[PDB]
Amino acid sequence: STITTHHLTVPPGLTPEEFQELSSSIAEFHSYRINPGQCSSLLAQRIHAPVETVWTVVRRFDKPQTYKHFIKSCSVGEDFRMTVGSTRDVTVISGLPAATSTERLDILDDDRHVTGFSIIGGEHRLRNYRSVTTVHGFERDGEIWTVVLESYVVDVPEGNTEEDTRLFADTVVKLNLQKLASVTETLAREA
Amino acid sequence: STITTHHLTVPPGLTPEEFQELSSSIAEFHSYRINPGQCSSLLAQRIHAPVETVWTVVRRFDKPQTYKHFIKSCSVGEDFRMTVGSTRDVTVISGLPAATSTERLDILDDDRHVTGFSIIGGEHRLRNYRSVTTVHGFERDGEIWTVVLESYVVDVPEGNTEEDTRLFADTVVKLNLQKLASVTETLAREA
Ligand SMILES: O=C(O)c1cccnc1
Ligand SMILES: O=C(O)c1cccnc1
Repeated sequence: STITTHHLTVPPGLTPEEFQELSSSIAEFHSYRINPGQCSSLLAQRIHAPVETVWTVVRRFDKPQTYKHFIKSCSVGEDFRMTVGSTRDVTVISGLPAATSTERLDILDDDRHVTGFSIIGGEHRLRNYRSVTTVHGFERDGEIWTVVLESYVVDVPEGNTEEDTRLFADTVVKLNLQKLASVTETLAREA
Repeated sequence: STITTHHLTVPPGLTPEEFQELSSSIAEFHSYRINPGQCSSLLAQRIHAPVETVWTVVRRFDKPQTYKHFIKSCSVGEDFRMTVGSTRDVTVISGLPAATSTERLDILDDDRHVTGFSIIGGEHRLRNYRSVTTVHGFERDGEIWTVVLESYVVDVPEGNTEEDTRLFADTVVKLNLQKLASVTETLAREA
């Protein structure tokens, strides 16, 4: 059992100067105690849009399809409210027969721009998956931009190397963060 | 048994005027006779780069990782030459235990900018997968751009709707074409 070290390495796609401004947030929100058989990763994405524009999309637990790829549909309860412990049923585009991943909302902090979720049923390739996404505003000489950080911890299935699990989860997260950027930059450029 | 009708519908992300310039090419290269239990799709991507810049990337059968997502590695023979009937072994990022998809190069026409491949082993979700990619130059008042068209035909696995198979294959193709655009536009803007 160890503690992750995401707060001591510059995540790809981030400047060292950006990283050093984010160190405390990475320690607070993007650290995990990991056991053997588990792996963890931290991904970053710079977005040329204001923080609240990005957050408004990131915080919509009931509409992951807005920025995530491979979502066929997302269903929530009839009296769903955006509250910790609530769940969503996501239908992922797998090439396999129709199914659903049940996901639990773990964190929602509208003041600090933190959210996170856990996969609690369905996707057997990501058993014990848990992620946290945070949104951060930057300013330099009157210019503003945003950085989104997303980390996860996950169990490595029996009969898989860590390096294959990480490579799948990283690719999904990185692609989703790219879509988040395009979606919110379009919104920023247009609105 | 029917003939696909990709040449009579405007593919998403294409203007009707672009489509009507491409009708003959869609009929020649992006038509398939499909049997029940099979589905087919045509995808388009506009790229702001010259045709040969895009083609140089599209034609590299031995380096699909340059524009495709989820590729861990690609291996070809020791005396591999870029010739029809040649194969490549691609390791796809599945979240599942390491494996390989064997893919056959079906077409290569450097004069008409046509290529295509078939999956001939591995990916059981895409049995009988076959695609064709063509690259087309456009000009308007001295401005030039490119359009890439990619179609496939594939068997729908037992225990799957067509709509789930198509949605997976379409998402993969569309995402790959997006990467192709970014890769080649970067190359065009920079070089
Ligand atoms: O955020 C998700 O839904 C996700 C991330 C990594 C892998 N699979 C799913
Ligand atoms: O082009 C590919 O490699 C591909 C396209 C669709 C689905 N799976 C793979």
